[PDB]
Amino acid sequence: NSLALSLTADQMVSALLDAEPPILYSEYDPTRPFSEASMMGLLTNLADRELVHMINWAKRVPGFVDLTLHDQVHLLECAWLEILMIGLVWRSMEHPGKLLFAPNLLLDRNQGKCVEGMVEIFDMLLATSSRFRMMNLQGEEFVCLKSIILLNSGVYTFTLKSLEEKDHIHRVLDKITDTLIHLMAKAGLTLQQQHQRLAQLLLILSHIRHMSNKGMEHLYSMKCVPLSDLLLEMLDAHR
Amino acid sequence: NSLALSLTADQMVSALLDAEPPILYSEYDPTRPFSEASMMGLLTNLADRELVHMINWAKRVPGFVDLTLHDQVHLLECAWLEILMIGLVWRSMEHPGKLLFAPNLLLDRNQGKCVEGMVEIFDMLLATSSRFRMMNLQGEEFVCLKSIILLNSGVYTEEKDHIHRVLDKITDTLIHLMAKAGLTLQQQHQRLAQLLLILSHIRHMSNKGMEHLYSMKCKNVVPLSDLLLEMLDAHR
Amino acid sequence: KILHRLLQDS
Amino acid sequence: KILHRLLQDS
Ligand SMILES: O=S(=O)(Oc1ccc(I)cc1)[C@@H]1C[C@@H]2O[C@H]1C(c1ccc(O)cc1)=C2c1ccc(O)cc1
Ligand SMILES: O=S(=O)(Oc1ccc(I)cc1)[C@@H]1C[C@@H]2O[C@H]1C(c1ccc(O)cc1)=C2c1ccc(O)cc1
Repeated sequence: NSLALSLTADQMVSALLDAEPPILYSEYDPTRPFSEASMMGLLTNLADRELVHMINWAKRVPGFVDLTLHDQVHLLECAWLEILMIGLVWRSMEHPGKLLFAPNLLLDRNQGKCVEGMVEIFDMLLATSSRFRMMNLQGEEFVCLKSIILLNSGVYTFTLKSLEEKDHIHRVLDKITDTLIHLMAKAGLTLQQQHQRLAQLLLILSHIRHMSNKGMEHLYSMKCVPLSDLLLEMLDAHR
Repeated sequence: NSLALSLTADQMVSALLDAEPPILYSEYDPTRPFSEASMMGLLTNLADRELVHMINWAKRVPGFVDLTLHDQVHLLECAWLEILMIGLVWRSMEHPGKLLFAPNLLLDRNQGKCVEGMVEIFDMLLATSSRFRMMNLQGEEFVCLKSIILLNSGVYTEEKDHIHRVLDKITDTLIHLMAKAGLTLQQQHQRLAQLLLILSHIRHMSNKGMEHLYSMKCKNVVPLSDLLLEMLDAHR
Repeated sequence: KILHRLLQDS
Repeated sequence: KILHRLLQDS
């Protein structure tokens, strides 16, 4: 008997909020002007430390520990960059034109050009952050979206037991759906507005997937700045 | 102002149903394609002929013609393989374990192994097709999903508001079909969330498939058409 | 672009 | 792997 399908929506939001990982700092100081490899080393150094927090945040997501260890590895392997980007996009809502990688690392769109091929990813990230700002995304909606990515991004990429696990993931996903609608009901949106906003939120997950695939492409080509040990294992899962 | 906003729910469905492209046939060589060259040749020839119907299907999508010509080019360039894949996936629903590329061209994952790297995309396509069959996906839902892909897959890469109003209009249309079909309010917003989450996987399959397409194009495995080559170069 | 021409036909 | 151990650590 799982506890994820047993929680209520208010208890669901409370659980996701409590499980939120912190916002890590960068090793950046404006006194040294970075280069292409210097900034790429910082983002690699930051994302590697976030992965450790994300892995422990994943355990506290309702339903994730109710899966096999091999399936937990698969979900994180497929979703890790999506999780990082939507976190970056969430931190950057109140900084138009800027991507707040860290409280001390607020990068401009023009500074993203310091890496060849990074500008397109930055613009998609900036457009995504602008979209959350226009929607006035709520933190209770963010934790729901982020946990949805964890359970949905690798569910169609994996036996009668393997099919029994996918049935549990869809039950948790349908629960998080209710939780989102519950949030939109408290806010006072009409029924038509709840269906529209719910569609708007989940349609953005399609873009976050696009940015992850595009970004993953260049990530396993520049390695050919040296990458981290755990970061290489996350990259080999996407070849 | 666009005509799509003034259209009603049932009028939105019929316009999408009548704009449907036809199911095209493959070339009728009776050989079962088990090589890399013949496989990619049959799929490239088929995909090129479908793209011409897709361009004309997109024009008849409410709100699409109300965009600038450059915006129309951007959306179709981003979503074209997504549109083809969800078409392949819908056609393959009543053939579990098989992919109905054409009425005269049926493939299973065993034939996908004859192109180095094709089998991973096939399995994802099969699983998407099975997931559609388990959800009992409807044709009216399929055309709504396919046009959503067209308008949404390139919106973030004046015109943004118009697309989002049509996207919302299609959302009301999906809920309308679910309400007409007898679903409860909880069942409606749960089924809606399920349908849109699968779109994330269709995007994933398109990107992973685009990788090989502009890599086998660099290897010149099969002479591609100029149109299919311009649709490929749009993805860097 | 060929896609330019095909999006203009009629 | 690293992701394997951290997921089962403690
Ligand atoms: O997708 S990203 O843009 O990755 C690239 C990188 C270079 C190119 I050229 C293209 C894409 C990727 C998004 C962002 O820029 C890159 C990056 C990163 C991630 C891992 C890494 O090892 C290096 C950078 C970032 C990041 C985002 C959110 C975070 O919370 C932390 C970091
Ligand atoms: O992703 S796909 O499988 O394409 C590949 C190709 C090689 C490898 I290695 C891996 C993937 C891509 C999806 C499907 O198989 C490939 C293909 C295709 C499309 C264009 C083309 O020129 C060749 C194939 C398909 C297709 C789908 C729906 C259609 O209505 C028509 C075609």
